[PDB]
Amino acid sequence: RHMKKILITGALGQIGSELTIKLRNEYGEQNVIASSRRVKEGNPVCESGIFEILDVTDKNRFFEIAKKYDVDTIIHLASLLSAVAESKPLEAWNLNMNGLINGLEIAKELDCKFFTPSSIAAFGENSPKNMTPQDTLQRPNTMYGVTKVSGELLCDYYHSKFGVDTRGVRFPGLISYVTPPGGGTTDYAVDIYYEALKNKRYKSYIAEGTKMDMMYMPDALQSIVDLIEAPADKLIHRNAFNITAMSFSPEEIADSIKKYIPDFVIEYDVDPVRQSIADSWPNSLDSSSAVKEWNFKFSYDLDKMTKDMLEKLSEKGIG
Amino acid sequence: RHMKKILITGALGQIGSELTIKLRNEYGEQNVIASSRRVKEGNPVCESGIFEILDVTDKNRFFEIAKKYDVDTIIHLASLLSAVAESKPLEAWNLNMNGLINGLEIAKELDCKFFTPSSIAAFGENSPKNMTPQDTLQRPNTMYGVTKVSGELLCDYYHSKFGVDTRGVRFPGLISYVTPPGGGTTDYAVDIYYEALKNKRYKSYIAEGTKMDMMYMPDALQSIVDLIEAPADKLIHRNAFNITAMSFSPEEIADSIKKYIPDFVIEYDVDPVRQSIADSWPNSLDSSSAVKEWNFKFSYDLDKMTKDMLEKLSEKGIG
Repeated sequence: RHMKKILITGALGQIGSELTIKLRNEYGEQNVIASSRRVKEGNPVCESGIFEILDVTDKNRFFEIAKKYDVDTIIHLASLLSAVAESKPLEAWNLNMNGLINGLEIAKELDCKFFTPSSIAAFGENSPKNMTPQDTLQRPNTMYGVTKVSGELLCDYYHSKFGVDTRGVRFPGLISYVTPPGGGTTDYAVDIYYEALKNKRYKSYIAEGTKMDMMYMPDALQSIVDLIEAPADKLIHRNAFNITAMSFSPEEIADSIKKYIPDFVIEYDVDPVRQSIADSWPNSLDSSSAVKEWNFKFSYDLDKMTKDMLEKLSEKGIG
Repeated sequence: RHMKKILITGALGQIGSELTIKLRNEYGEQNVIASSRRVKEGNPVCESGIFEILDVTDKNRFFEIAKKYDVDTIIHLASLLSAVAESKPLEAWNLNMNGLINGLEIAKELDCKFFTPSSIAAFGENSPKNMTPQDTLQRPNTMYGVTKVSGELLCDYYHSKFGVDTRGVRFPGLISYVTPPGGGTTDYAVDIYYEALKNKRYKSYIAEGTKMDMMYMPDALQSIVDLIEAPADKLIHRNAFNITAMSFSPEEIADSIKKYIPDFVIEYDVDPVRQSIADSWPNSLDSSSAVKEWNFKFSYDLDKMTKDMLEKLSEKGIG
């Protein structure tokens, strides 16, 4: 029921960067195998513990690395996300789907726990926009979204048909202090804290009053563990559970920011392509199934986050 | 609006066999190219006009044949279906998904019309059981179903994002005098007419009051043409349309047969495997977006079909 030996694919992405460190501290530097397509100069991960080059689209090599460390858990983060997927759609289909089916076939063969993250991106324009149910209409118009729905279906098939322990969460916008603003769809809520301690002024690429689910990275990382290790028998859903901690418009963060940096200002430009995608997406999701089935918890509201972000961005040296 | 030159993948399928023979008569033996992985001598398709051997998963050969006959319409029937798909789910994923992305990328390059059939098997337990809407939940437990939902999403992405003319329908169970029965889930509704004319006992593998959507082959084929040629501007949905002619249960065909062969009798010894898949499917769909958007219609009720089937199977001579 608990993880001993863990393989993370996509370990140098936003989530992997901070997850591999957490699980190292909690499960042992020698029991967490971080893996990626390519090294990144001075990522913390790469210079501290066990690390293995892995292209998840090679079943053979993926299987080699599972067997080499006798893993009981695979946290399959490898994928192309929103921005990159739209530009490179066939590359996103190949990585996101051949990577996944490879991992599932490995987990089928080895009796692994298999965690795949999904996204708000797995919801369409007609998906209900307010307390979006767990089970509902999933017709997204992005290639990333299509891969996440295709994957939810496939991960549930490996459980229903072969008994593989597959599970996952639909992450909203994540906010972290370790990973720098990457001009992605939801990254407005990270860059705002940078431009607050750096100038006293932020230029939003996202229209005022536009509401979105968000979660602070520590909340999200705990989701992954709480769910991987949850008792099997109370799981009605598996791939994947809505989770959320907050919804907010750019103007609501500002008000949380200014409660600690009173001179703070919010201008509004409007990238119409990212607004488009934010408008695709629900305003708020219903975590109930998550709460009922494995006791999804969380610690940071918009205030608690805002305080901790401005501490952790000063310690790192921005002001 | 009109099909000039037509490539048909999977042309020796159930749909394939009778569709090529129909589009030959209608559009000319020299404007329809039948294609399949493997030949059969038995097939009427193979001794009547143009036939290319084609493995749809080879993008290069698929492109070669498309270009060779300057084709404006591709009808992508190539796929593994519900039963075979459960035996070898990986072959099914490769053929149904790499086949289809290949055809979509071709259609993107050659500005073609891309018609791809879905089915009822694209619907779950969660899926409303009576008058299932066009836009509902799609969480199938079959590999075939996972392929048909991944498929619809992909086909719509190719239209929303690159303006490819992608369109399809969700086929109920289909009945035919041409393509022999046995194997598939809904085939009881063909085999029965064979045993009705041999002796006058059918033993069914489906339990006494299980409603299922069904359709007589000619309604189905006419559906494909009507939808391919329909005008684009009143299409709100594309991939793929709910369509149906009739819901019914062993009970009700039996009694329809007795109007013509009164002596008839139905024993019952159910297959768990298949019965499940039926119970996992809607009892009746809602055709009402088809009708509004491209004037869908059928013309065989349960009785009109039972007449036609019984003539046609005794012409081929059976008793």
